[PDB]
Amino acid sequence: MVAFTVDQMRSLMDKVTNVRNMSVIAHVDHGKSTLTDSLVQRAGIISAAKAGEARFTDTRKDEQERGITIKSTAISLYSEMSDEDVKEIKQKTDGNSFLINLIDSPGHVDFSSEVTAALRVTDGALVVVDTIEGVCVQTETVLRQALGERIKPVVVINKVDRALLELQV
Amino acid sequence: ARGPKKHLKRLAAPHHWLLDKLSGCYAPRPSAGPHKLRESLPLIVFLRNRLKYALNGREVKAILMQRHVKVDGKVRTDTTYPAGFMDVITLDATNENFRLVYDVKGRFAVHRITDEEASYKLGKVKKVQLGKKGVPYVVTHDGRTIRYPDPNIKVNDTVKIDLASGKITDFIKFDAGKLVYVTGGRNLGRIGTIVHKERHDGGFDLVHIKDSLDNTFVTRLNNVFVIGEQGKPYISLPKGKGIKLSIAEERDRRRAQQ
Amino acid sequence: SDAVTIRTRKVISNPLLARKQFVVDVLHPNRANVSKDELREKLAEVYKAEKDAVSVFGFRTQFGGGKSVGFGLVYNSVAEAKKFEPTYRLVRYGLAEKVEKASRQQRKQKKNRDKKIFGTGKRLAKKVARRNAD
Amino acid sequence: MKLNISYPVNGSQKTFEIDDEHRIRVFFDKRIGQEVDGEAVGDEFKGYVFKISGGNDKQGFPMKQGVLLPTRIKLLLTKNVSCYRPRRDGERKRKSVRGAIVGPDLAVLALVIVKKGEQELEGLTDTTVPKRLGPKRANNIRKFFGLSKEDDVRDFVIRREVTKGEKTYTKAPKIQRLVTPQRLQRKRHQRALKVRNAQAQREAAAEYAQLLAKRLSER
RNA sequence: GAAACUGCGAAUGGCUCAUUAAAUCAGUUAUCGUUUAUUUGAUAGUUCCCUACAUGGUAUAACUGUGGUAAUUCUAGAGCUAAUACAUGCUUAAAAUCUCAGAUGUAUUUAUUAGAUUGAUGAUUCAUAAUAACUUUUCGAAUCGCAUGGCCUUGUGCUGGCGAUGGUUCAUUCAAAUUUCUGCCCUAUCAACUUUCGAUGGUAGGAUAGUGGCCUACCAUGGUUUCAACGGGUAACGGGGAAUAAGGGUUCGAUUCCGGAGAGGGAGCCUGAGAAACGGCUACCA
Ligand SMILES: Nc1nc2c(ncn2[C@@H]2O[C@H](COP(=O)(O)OP(=O)(O)OP(=O)(O)O)[C@@H](O)[C@H]2O)c(=O)[nH]1
Ligand SMILES: [Mg+2]
Ligand SMILES: [Mg+2]
Ligand SMILES: [Mg+2]
Ligand SMILES: [Mg+2]
Ligand SMILES: [Mg+2]
Ligand SMILES: [Mg+2]
Ligand SMILES: [Mg+2]
Ligand SMILES: [Mg+2]
Ligand SMILES: [Mg+2]
Ligand SMILES: [Mg+2]
Ligand SMILES: [Mg+2]
Repeated sequence: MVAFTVDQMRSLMDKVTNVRNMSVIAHVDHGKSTLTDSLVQRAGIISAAKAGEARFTDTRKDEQERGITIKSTAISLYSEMSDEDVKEIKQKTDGNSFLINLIDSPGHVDFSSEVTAALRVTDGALVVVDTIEGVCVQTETVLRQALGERIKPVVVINKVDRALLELQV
Repeated sequence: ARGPKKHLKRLAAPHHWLLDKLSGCYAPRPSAGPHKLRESLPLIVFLRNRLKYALNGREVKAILMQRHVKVDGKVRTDTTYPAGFMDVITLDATNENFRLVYDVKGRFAVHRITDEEASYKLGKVKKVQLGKKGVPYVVTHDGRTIRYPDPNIKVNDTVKIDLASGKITDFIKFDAGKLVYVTGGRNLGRIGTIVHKERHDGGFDLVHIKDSLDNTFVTRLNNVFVIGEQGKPYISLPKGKGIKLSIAEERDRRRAQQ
Repeated sequence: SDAVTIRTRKVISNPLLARKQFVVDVLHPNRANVSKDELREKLAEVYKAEKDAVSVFGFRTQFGGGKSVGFGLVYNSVAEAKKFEPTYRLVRYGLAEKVEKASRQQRKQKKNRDKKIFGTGKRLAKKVARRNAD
Repeated sequence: MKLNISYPVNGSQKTFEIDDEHRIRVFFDKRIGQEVDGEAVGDEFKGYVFKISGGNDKQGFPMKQGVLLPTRIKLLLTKNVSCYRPRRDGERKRKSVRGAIVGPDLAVLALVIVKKGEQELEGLTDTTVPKRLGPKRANNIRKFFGLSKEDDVRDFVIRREVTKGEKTYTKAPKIQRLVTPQRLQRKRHQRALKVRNAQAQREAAAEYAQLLAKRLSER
């Protein structure tokens, strides 16, 4: 619970240049809610022991039992960083800490309306791409919607462990 | 129920305070003190509703906390202090003294008194009893206990307390023909003279009272209060002298101002 | 000028509050709702004291017009005026103005969050920051 | 495993995360108020005798110094006990406390040095924490300074220089039980009141008995 | 002036009407059968078997510092630190009488005496006093603000104000608890009920603050009842009151005031003057 409870977190939220309202988008089975799990573990909200399987953003009973995502659950996180690299930011900056407002979109094609809502409501997009499956149809669709909504993507290539332990490349 | 109550709901207050029905939900609960709950007058009511000095409770509290009000010779800064029958309220600003006595209808009328007579205050002998170590004492109606009293003082007598030393200067003995003042009941506020005292052992002692206009009414011994000798009151009587005129005569007196 | 006749009835002088209480009976033909400020000024002039120990309030305008009746206060001095006037009347008049405090609900939740923390904030904030930062 | 090691003489404390449970097992089956040999805890602890006083297990439960169990139990705690601060006068609450016998379930053990041996250790003896608050009451500060009664302790008292606003105004403790002319006046006033009441009441008794004799003379 | 300790309050208020049919409640009595914080007034020269010009840490909070836990108004260890917190502990002679030099204030408990025909009551073993004693020791300010004065061997002097708070007891006041008399809707398709496990009473004790089968031991065989006991039903909290109202009535009254009960259901209990408290705790059931 790094997580300045609500009050100091909102105090930083007042500084509206070191806040990021971003949404994570990917293909159906590209592993986005697990990456958000690993990101929210550092907020002290879920144990590390249970990060990759406690899909904290997947909140519905179905979302947890079937290992899928349907709705978009917003999670808001506190982030401390170093003085050195905040100088290496091409953005207005006041302070050395940040507030991230993350949206965990569904990957399935049947739930792209939640991705559209998240894009309309956010401004940065984290595009998760499995290294094995590469660029699939749903990642194409979500990146197309983000570019239609004028949202800058940043790409993370996932499942390198799978590529290393299964493909032996 | 589970403890002493600390609020006094309006419409449960004593009637003679003449409180407005629709000002609030509550009436000033008399704090614990000398006289009683029912037959006392809080300084809040006496200062705001009887004298119209204060506009509200904050101003009554300010009056009391600037040591202006002084009851029975002491400041009595409590906002709901139970000032009762014949209590002397001395106000230094607007230097004037009140004796809190029943009017003819039974309410505390606003009755100015002089300083030389306001030096003292009068008390009904509630009991006479020999205390510890063999020291006799007298308890008066106003909760005052006085040591070493005259051995001839019995129950239902009356004593004048100096109010500076709190000691007996002179006293009236309860006998037929003594000026007595009615301190309860339907006849509350009436002044007369004892003619007869029916005993009724075990029950309630009765007394028959014949007022100055020869009207005779009987009241229980508990609420009859001697104030001296006929035509010679040892206290300053109110403007009405406790006559209890019939409504027709009262209406005629009102109509005489025309 | 308009015959704005400010009658003052029922004058009770209570030096207990160092003050004079009365009823003001402003007769104002052909004009409505006489201004509280000009009531204050005229009463100060009539009672030979500054317009800081005179107060007027509670004005009901007579049905039909031409008359308004309220209550008036006259302190002997501005100091006791400031001590005895309620703060709302003082702020209306122009004396020490209103305190900018938060909403009652906020205040209540604020003290409710204080009700949890036992000592001063520093002894627990050190531990909280240390722990969260590892 | 963590250990809060404290060195009370001259004041100090700090924590050691110990691991390699082989070099933890000596701290097992040990009661509270028991001494341990530092050698088994480590060769850098040669000559350290530690008195164990409490600790916290995993899941944060404080341990009770007299339960004598290696498992945590629910106990109804009272005003004058550990592990419970009553939130209302007379309140008693049932809380789970850890037993007095220390085992692997303990997250952190609390231990105080009661003997120093070999080469000193960093942050317990090189550092020294001064006492936060000097004596305030007259006779406590007298006993602290080894003075006698008639030594006028006002002349020198513990004085802290808070150089805050470029004045360096110094604050010293207020003195309690100080012999004061005001306290002596209060004592004299109380004695005078008692004697005056006694004399006045005796005079009243005499004159009332005189009145009784006078009124009984009429027979 | 943070926090904290201390103190006080949180037992009021407010809500609701589930239980409850002689129960609550209304009017009327009693406490000569009890507890009472607070207020108001009065009241305590008696203690000591090398500190009183003022005692102990047997004390600690807050704060510093080391923390555990996911989390709670969670807390442990280490370092202090105070009091009207906790615990101790004298100075007041003088006046005075009994016992063989001591004791004689008050508080607790018992016994005896007085309490008259030297106080009160309608009435007492009452108030109260005295005597002989007994206390896992009660109180009899080791407390605080503001002013400083009078004397004088001019000292670190002796005396001395107004207040606050504390405190034993008594009275009073806010009260509380029991309590007398009479008065509740329908029902006999309820006529006998109660009493082994208290029912009615006697004695003794226990417990209570006090009375009392309230509980126990012994003992008696009682007590309520067609003037309706007991049982059953109430979509019954009681009353002040409300609607309609020639008179008489009929119906309603969960609900602005008073009284009672309860805080999902039962039970138990801490603290406190006051709670069987639930915006207190503990446990069982849901
Ligand atoms: N080998 C490997 N598997 C991964 C990795 N990340 C996720 N997975 C697996 O991929 C599955 C999908 O994970 P999710 O958290 O549901 O994320 P998602 O694929 O975006 O699913 P949706 O949110 O429903 O779209 C999980 O069961 C993981 O086991 C990875 O980095 N390496
Ligand atoms: Mg997911
Ligand atoms: Mg799947
Ligand atoms: Mg009652
Ligand atoms: Mg019902
Ligand atoms: Mg009703
Ligand atoms: Mg109902
Ligand atoms: Mg009610
Ligand atoms: Mg209740
Ligand atoms: Mg409910
Ligand atoms: Mg309860
Ligand atoms: Mg409640």
